This record gives sequence, structure tokens and C-alpha cells, in this order.
Amino acid sequence: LQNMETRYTHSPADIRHYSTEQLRDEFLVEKVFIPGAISLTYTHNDRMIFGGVTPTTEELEIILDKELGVDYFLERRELGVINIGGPGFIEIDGAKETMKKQDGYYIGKETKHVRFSSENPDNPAKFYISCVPAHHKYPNVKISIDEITPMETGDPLTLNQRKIYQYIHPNVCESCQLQMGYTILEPGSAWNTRMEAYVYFDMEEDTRIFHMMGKPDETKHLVMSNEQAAISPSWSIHSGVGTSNYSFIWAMCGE
Repeated sequence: LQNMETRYTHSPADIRHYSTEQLRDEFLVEKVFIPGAISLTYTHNDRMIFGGVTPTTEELEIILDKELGVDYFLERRELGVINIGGPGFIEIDGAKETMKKQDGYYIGKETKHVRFSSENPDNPAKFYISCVPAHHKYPNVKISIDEITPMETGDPLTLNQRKIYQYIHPNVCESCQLQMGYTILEPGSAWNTRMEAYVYFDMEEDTRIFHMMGKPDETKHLVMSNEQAAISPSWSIHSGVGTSNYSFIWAMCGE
């Protein structure tokens, strides 16, 4: 099955007295990669639809049209993808390529069918997709960790020794507004310091991250587990501290 939960946005005031529960209910996505299905969430923050399509025993395709007042999913949207799990395949309008972990892809407006598949149901490919409205059509371009020069910064003295990877960025491809990145916190570090959406993964079962959010003067946090995502509205902070090491994919769009 496939599924897309929509989430309205709020104002720093609406959230001012939110309970830990409420916060989680509005800004935390607990299940991103549920095997055999596509799990998506539509945020009214710039209308980004993100989530995870993790195929196992049957190739998957995000089929959306009436829900978005269009004939097919990408008629008026661009989409970024990065495989977080096992080796798989991506079939964009017939052309079937290989998607190994860390392999990404920028697909543009008007591509009819994008189908995802894994080469092993036991170790499925976890495709994290970030879809956003697009008015212009740019060429589809495959992205491989290789071709990317990870712009590292931070220092283990400030527990932020990390490597950032620009996937959907001007240095590797064109796009209307989507922007994606892959960041891996080097061991012994655990920090992260127009709307954004974060997905944390590749972390020990017991490590958890304290994702900070809200207006800088009224910050609150979401306690997150492995493979969970957080929606961060324009007016909110984007940093987070982990109990240990972790990686995360950030997707954004705006102006």
C-alpha cells in the first residue's frame, strides 16, 4: 500500500504552549521507511511532500493525481531521491538504473513514471524522497557520492566534526527550488550547528537525537529515534544534538 499524511503548519504562537505530545503530533514523522510501502507526508510548509518509498517484493511508484489536482505525480513537481538502504533500482520513464546506497537523483517536472525497486527484499533499498512544486523543467541527473566533494567543517572539540554532501545543489544540478543534502556526523560529534525537513538515520538502536525547533527565543525539542523525520517551518531553528553518531538528509525549498 501507499500513504500520504498531510500536516498543516502553525505559527510560533500557536505552538507556544504545545505539549510534548502536540509537538510530536505536528512536527515529528515517526515512520518514514515502512518496508513494502511508500510512506509520505504532505507539509503545507511550501507544499513539500517527503517520506520513504522502501520497495521489497514489488516495485513501487508514487501514484498521485486527483489528490494534487493533476494527471500524474510529477506533472508540476520536481523530486530528489537518495537511497539510504540496500542496493536497488530506479526506473525513470523506462530507463532503469542502479541505485546503490548513497546514490541520489534529481528528477524534473513532467516525468511520467518513477518506479523504485530493491534487488533483495531482505535488505530493501530505502528511498528517501523530497518532492516539491516546480514550474520549469530541468534535466534529470543521477548523483553518485563520488562526484560530490564533501565540504567538511566543525571540530571534535565542539562535537560537530561532520561531512556535508550537496546532492540537489547548483554545483551538481539545476532545480526550481528543491535543495537536498546528506550529512554524516563523524564519531565523537553530535551537533548541527525557507523551510526544511530532516530525516535522521544510520544510528545505533539506542542513540536518540534531540531535534531543536521553534523561534530562536522559544525553542523546544523533539526526541527522535533512528529513521524518523522532523518538519521545520520557516520561522524555526534547524539544529539537533545526538546522544551519539548519526547521519541525516536535509531537504528544503522556498525562494
